[PDB]
Amino acid sequence: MIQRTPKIQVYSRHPAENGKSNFLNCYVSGFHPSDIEVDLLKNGERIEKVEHSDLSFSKDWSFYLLYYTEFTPTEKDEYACRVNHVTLSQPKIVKWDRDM
Amino acid sequence: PHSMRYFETAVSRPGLEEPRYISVGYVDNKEFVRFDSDAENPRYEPRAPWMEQEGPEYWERETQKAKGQEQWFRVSLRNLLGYYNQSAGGSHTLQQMSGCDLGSDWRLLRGYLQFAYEGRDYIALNEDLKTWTAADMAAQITRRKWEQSGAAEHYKAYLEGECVEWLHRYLKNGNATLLRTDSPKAHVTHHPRSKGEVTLRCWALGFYPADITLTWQLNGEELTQDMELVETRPAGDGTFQKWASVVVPLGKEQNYTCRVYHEGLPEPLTLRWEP
Amino acid sequence: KAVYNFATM
Repeated sequence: MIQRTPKIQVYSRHPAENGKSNFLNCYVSGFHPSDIEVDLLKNGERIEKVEHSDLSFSKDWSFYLLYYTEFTPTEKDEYACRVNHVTLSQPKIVKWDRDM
Repeated sequence: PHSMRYFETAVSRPGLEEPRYISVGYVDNKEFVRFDSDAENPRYEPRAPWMEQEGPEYWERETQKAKGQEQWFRVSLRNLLGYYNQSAGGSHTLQQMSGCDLGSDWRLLRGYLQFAYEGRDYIALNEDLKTWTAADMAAQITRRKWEQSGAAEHYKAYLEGECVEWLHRYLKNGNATLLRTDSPKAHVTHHPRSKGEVTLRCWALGFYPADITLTWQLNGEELTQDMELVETRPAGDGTFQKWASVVVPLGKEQNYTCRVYHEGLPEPLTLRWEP
Repeated sequence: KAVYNFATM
């Protein structure tokens, strides 16, 4: 078959402002097939209240999804998105960066 | 230029010999309906507010087609397994794209009807809408049967008729602003990168639809080398974000300008970095 | 309105 690896971005819905509640996003897309496992992390532990968009596919047939959760940025708290697919051997943890 | 599309997916499960079947209909790239078999109670549903007014007789009709397709995908999914010689014991994916593009004269530009299996193009109806293009030694089998059975004529009908006509209804009753465009709100953050250097990052936010262009300039000369960027991303409220960045020597940031291009902008934006 | 497929594969 022709499988494809998730592209992954991790980001806030608005500009991080330390101490204002916001939403943490991890957008995964360009993958195939559709089974995927996505978590958001605070300091390397899973966050439980994570929701996502319904499944979709782009014109090139590949799939995209958004996962998200409410959070509050602080200067030193560390956030990340972990991801598993049949294209990956190890889960891909991408860290969240304010400036990006 | 307007357009309609129904994006269908079915994924075959091991054991529980119903595949999950999902269908989503777009009008001018906007999700307006959906059917998801895995849902507790399956039914095409409205997915933008302007669809609610279609009576009940529309949703039943629509919903029966779905259960129809579910089956065709159930069976086609088997058929394929035989062609490729794969295991009843592993998950397989088949998708379909169909619909019409209209031009701003509301004339029919093109109709599409193609399929993918396992993420690879399998068979597509050509622009003539009487013939097929087939990749695999296997998808030629599907081709012959289709040529023999007169498959094309059927799809041509849908394409040049219902898909045109209904896309108009959805586009007059969808007068109720499918017009929505939220313009970008842009700004330039500043991020010291190395000794003697900084990154300027132009952000476009709270925009819809998702097409947008970003560029950076140095005294009129667009930048192409040294432009980093990202793929456009959903903010999660229905709108999109993107940014683009360049690296720039300390103290010269004010004579680099960022331009943002989006429909629903009155003019193209121009901005530079400033606290 | 969605298409409904004809012959299977």
